[PDB]
Amino acid sequence: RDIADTTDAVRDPQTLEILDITPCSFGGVSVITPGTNTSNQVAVLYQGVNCTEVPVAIHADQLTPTWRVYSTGSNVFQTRAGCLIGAEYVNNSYECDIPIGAGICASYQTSQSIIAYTMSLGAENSVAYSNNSIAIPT
Amino acid sequence: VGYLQPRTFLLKYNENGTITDAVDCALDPLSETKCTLKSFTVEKGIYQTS
Amino acid sequence: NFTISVTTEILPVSMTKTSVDCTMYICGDSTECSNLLLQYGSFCTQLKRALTGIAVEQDKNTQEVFAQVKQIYKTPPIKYFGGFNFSQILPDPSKPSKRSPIEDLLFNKVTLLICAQKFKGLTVLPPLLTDEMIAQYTSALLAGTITSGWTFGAGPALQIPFPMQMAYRFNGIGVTQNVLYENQKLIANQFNSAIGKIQDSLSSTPSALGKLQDVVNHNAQALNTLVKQLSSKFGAISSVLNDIFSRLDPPEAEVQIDRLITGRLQSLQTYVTQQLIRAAEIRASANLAATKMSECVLGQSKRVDFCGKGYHLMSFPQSAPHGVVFLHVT
Amino acid sequence: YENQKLIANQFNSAIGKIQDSLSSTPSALGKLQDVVNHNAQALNTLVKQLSSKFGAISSVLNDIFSRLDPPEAEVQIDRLITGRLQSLQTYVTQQLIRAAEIRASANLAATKMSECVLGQSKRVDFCGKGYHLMSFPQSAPHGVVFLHVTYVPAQEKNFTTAPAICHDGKAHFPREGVFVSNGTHWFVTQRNFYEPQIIT
Ligand SMILES: *[C@@H]1O[C@H](CO)[C@@H](O[C@@H]2O[C@H](CO)[C@@H](O[C@@H]3O[C@H](CO)[C@@H](O)[C@H](O)[C@@H]3O)[C@H](O)[C@H]2NC(C)=O)[C@H](O)[C@H]1NC(C)=O
Ligand SMILES: *[C@@H]1O[C@H](CO)[C@@H](O[C@@H]2O[C@H](CO)[C@@H](O)[C@H](O)[C@H]2NC(C)=O)[C@H](O)[C@H]1NC(C)=O
Ligand SMILES: *[C@@H]1O[C@H](CO)[C@@H](O[C@@H]2O[C@H](CO)[C@@H](O)[C@H](O)[C@H]2NC(C)=O)[C@H](O)[C@H]1NC(C)=O
Ligand SMILES: *[C@@H]1O[C@H](CO)[C@@H](O[C@@H]2O[C@H](CO)[C@@H](O)[C@H](O)[C@H]2NC(C)=O)[C@H](O)[C@H]1NC(C)=O
Ligand SMILES: *[C@@H]1O[C@H](CO)[C@@H](O[C@@H]2O[C@H](CO)[C@@H](O)[C@H](O)[C@H]2NC(C)=O)[C@H](O)[C@H]1NC(C)=O
Ligand SMILES: *[C@@H]1O[C@H](CO)[C@@H](O)[C@H](O)[C@H]1NC(C)=O
Ligand SMILES: *[C@@H]1O[C@H](CO)[C@@H](O)[C@H](O)[C@H]1NC(C)=O
Ligand SMILES: *[C@@H]1O[C@H](CO)[C@@H](O)[C@H](O)[C@H]1NC(C)=O
Ligand SMILES: *[C@@H]1O[C@H](CO)[C@@H](O)[C@H](O)[C@H]1NC(C)=O
Ligand SMILES: *[C@@H]1O[C@H](CO)[C@@H](O)[C@H](O)[C@H]1NC(C)=O
Repeated sequence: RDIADTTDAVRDPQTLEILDITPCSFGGVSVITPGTNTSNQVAVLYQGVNCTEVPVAIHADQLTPTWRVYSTGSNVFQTRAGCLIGAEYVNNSYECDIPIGAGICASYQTSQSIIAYTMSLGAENSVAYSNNSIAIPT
Repeated sequence: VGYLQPRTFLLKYNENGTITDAVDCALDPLSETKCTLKSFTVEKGIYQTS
Repeated sequence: NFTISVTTEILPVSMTKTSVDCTMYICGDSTECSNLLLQYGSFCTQLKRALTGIAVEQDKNTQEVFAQVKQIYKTPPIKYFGGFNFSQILPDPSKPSKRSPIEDLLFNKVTLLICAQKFKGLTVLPPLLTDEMIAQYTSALLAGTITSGWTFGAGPALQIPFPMQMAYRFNGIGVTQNVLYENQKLIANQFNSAIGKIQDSLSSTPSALGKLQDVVNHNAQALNTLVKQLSSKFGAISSVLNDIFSRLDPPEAEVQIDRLITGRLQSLQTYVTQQLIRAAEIRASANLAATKMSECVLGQSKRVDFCGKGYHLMSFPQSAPHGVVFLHVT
Repeated sequence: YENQKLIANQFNSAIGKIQDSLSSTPSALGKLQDVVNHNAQALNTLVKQLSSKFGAISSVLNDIFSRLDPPEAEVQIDRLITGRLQSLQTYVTQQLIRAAEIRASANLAATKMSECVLGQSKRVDFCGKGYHLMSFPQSAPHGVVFLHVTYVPAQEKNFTTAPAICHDGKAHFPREGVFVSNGTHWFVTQRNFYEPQIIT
């Protein structure tokens, strides 16, 4: 048992090898959509799961979601909040539009598709500091 | 010929009570997002579903 | 004569986000309950909505405290600011995490399998701003208040020499600027000595970070007593749901588990209601920390005993686990 | 005064852009929109919570006396008289939570009217970005709206400065200003605006 007093380790009655019990994978499903006034394609985030555990169940009558063709969708991308299915990772950074988590913010860019990227905090600037130079507005 | 099974739908009524539109709640994630938001128009953002 | 004293001040900003789903906490892996659980209506949509709102606003608290500048400034390579030593607060590029020597202590003295042993329908969402961009915002605040002073908080950043920015900070106190220049070797030596004691006193008193220690203690322990009530009997025969159906008849069980479906629901309602109390305390403290950052850091405050005990000169923010730490120079 | 024709023309263009700014983005009044939406959507679930059986045989109590007897009705109505009882306590408790959030915001707006409107605030970023000049309140449905007239410096020019000058063997510090040089000569000027003056 553990702190929460849950059965998480058992010994098999045949042989003396020990077994570990971890529960079945569960998590919420979050959609990443633009407006329906805009295009109707969405991206789906499975919260807090390893992403090798979702594409085993591309079958019929096997999960709480019923769709099957979307699991064979666009490129998956393991973030720190599960993997995002239906949106592609893009290297350069922009401002946040639809927040996802751990810096990932998806948006609708250019044909057009839902892309995911790391947040850009702002424009990088270097103040011209000197020990004898001042700047005064005119 | 088609087969009926227990399914949950969202039906849009007009001012005269006719079924002008409907959306399934289990077809694709956009439809169940519309079904759990109780609206045929979904604004831009993130939404938690089943 | 005078002395220059640096006094730290620790404020919570956000708490850990969380999300509870409807059926898996109450009667998970039980298809005979989910049809019976529909007999309550808005029992759990309300709970989900409240917890999602507590979470959305946990990202607004961090956004409105740190992200106050639209431009990420950076420090110049020349690290001679008038003889004042700022090595403890500017980031250390040699470390893989771009954090100051002082932020490295603060991220080691706060402790959170603990978050992962609550997996009974409980999901801890990650924050939107990750840890290495909150400290990037703090470095942007420090790179502006040294090179530009208060001018970055009210318009374009207008560069100025630091020994001269401190003359205008002295003019707001009530002393003229001639006392700073005739004593700058003494003032620069006294400031670095005072900022060296912050690195020692933070790792001396254990409960210095008790303001951030109990915001993670209260959330984890209330999470602990939330899953501790799944073993609660609530006057039934067995706390496990499946043994009630097999070892008891169909008519009696539905009413027999009806007090196990509202006793366990009132345990979830108590957790949600307690979170709205705790979120309001943090939101009242995040708006206080935003007031500290917008006034003590982005300017010189004339408010007595607001940005430190004494005559406030200029303050520095430091990132912290689920909070912010201010370094008030008085 | 030497720039009042420019300043008054600059102010009128700014206050005309406010009406176009509010009427454009929809999220402009969202602060007030989610106030009335949270009240309406909490009344809707409270109305819909009496449509649920709460573990009883029906959602209406008049039917459960016609098709069921008196001695065990008490236990049947008790399961429904406590479901709507806990639903009303849940609605009241969320109303006290929202009232504390509103009163903390009405105390801020009373502070904004007392300080930004009835005076000039030296608290930076309290009454808008930039140096505060004055504020104008406007009414709104279940709220108040301010118009913070501020002062944003622009068109900065680089300069070379000195802490002090020494002329007769003794240091000279500026009284209210800063010593600057345009490359050749030394001038004293205001900190927040450039007007060069002869060192006197
Ligand atoms: C820095 O500022 C000073 C002060 O304005 C500048 O000195 C001024 O320079 C202008 C022309 O460069 C002079 O105007 C003309 O000077 C001639 C000299 O014979 C005179 O005959 C004309 O009638 C006219 O006045 C001006 O006199 C001079 N100011 C003084 C007090 O002598 C200086 O050039 C600036 N340096 C820069 C911009 O690099
Ligand atoms: C009964 O238990 C014994 C041990 O407690 C099991 O015996 C082992 O079986 C495995 C494979 O079946 C062998 O590799 C080991 O060498 C056996 N150990 C011993 C000590 O005999 C046995 O399999 C169990 N089941 C039955 C049906 O006898
Ligand atoms: C104000 O106090 C400081 C702190 O004691 C004084 O600095 C010391 O001065 C003595 C002699 O003047 C030196 O021996 C010490 O080494 C100084 N301290 C340090 C840390 O360097 C300062 O002199 C005082 N000012 C006046 C005007 O007396
Ligand atoms: C700023 O303070 C730091 C911290 O004391 C100084 O780093 C020390 O420098 C001395 C001499 O170079 C070394 O003996 C110490 O080991 C250093 N300490 C650490 C933690 O690295 C730094 O030199 C100071 N910089 C200035 C410009 O005064
Ligand atoms: C005054 O102007 C700018 C700052 O406003 C100084 O720096 C120049 O501008 C940017 C700032 O980093 C750099 O990319 C340029 O390369 C800088 N120019 C030079 C020549 O270094 C500028 O140096 C200042 N000029 C004077 C005459 O004081
Ligand atoms: C829908 O999108 C069009 C542009 O594609 C825009 O002009 C219009 O205002 C939008 N309407 C709503 C209600 O968002
Ligand atoms: C997810 O699975 C991959 C491959 O099985 C593994 O390398 C990785 O460590 C896993 N991540 C977690 C958080 O368990
Ligand atoms: C994008 O980034 C990854 C890793 O950050 C890198 O391997 C890849 O080459 C990059 N692609 C481009 C086109 O720069
Ligand atoms: C500015 O600092 C550098 C390096 O410390 C020094 O060489 C230079 O003389 C300083 N400038 C002035 C005006 O003191
Ligand atoms: C609904 O009924 C009114 C009343 O005659 C009619 O004017 C309107 O066109 C009808 N709307 C429909 C059929 O969509």
